[PDB]
Amino acid sequence: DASIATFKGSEYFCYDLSQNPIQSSSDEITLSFKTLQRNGLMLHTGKSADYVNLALKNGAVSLVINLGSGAFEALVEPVNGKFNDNAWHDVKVTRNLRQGHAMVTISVDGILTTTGYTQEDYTMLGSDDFFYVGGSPSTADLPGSPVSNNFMGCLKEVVYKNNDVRLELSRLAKQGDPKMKIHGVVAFKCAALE
Amino acid sequence: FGWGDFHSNIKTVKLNLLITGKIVDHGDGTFSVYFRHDSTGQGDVSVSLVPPTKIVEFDLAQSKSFNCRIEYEKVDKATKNTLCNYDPTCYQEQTQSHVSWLCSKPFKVICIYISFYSTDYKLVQKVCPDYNY
Repeated sequence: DASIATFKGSEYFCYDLSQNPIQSSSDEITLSFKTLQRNGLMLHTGKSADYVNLALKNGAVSLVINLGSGAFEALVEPVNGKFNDNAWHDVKVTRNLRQGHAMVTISVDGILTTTGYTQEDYTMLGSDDFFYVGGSPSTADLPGSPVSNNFMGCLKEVVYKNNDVRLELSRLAKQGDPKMKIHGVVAFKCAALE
Repeated sequence: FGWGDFHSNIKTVKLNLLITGKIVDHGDGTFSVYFRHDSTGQGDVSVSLVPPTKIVEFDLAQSKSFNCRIEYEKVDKATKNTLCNYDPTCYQEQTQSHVSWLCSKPFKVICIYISFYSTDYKLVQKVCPDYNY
């Protein structure tokens, strides 16, 4: 079944990427979230040039990413509403450096934005730094992170994939892996946030 | 400049926005940035050049340090107004814009800022293609 976890503000997953560093020309991140809180970090990967930061900021989905030689930031929100309405919301972020040509896509529920541009020079996506889900250490300097709150809510089917591997982070947390470490204790379901 | 042929699409069932951007180096210490965008549906869109310090935020609002300025802008908007038949006003807007920015070359770290306010979703995004330069 679905891999879910409830974060209460003092918990987060930490997947170690040092031994098996990820490197690819494209990657993709998907997850579903449910929350009542206006601010909180949902995931961050990359303590280096490249990184992806996905958070709730004042009830809006905030995305901050490095894209090769460039940077990209988006803020997404329903009209006459917020995403912290205690309902599931689906997020997908794709990054591509195939030709050089840079391309970023983000969808939240019924809005999709695809942005790109020709870029001659070209690097790699990924990092050897940890993968944080639902929060991060208080003393961690996470680039491109506009929020400092840990997440309070439910995260479902958090997945990272590139051209080489597909990491099912929520499932790995629920089941266990030598590279997956959990700060604190979380129930692997979606508890009544209300 | 480290980039060219910018393109962006922002899509909901209520509004579709298509943007292209092109850079022309005039070889005289100045360069132009041209944007064209077309939108069909309901809502407001905008594309502009901004400095990297521009805060990404929602905003109901529509020089000396920043050395890019608009020199020409042309906007054509066509509105079809009909009675909603889920409840007899529904409208469809078709917008086509062209904007010419002129930038002075002693500085080049420039960002593209896009805002999208429809009837179901809103979105702001800042793209800095050569930020790491």
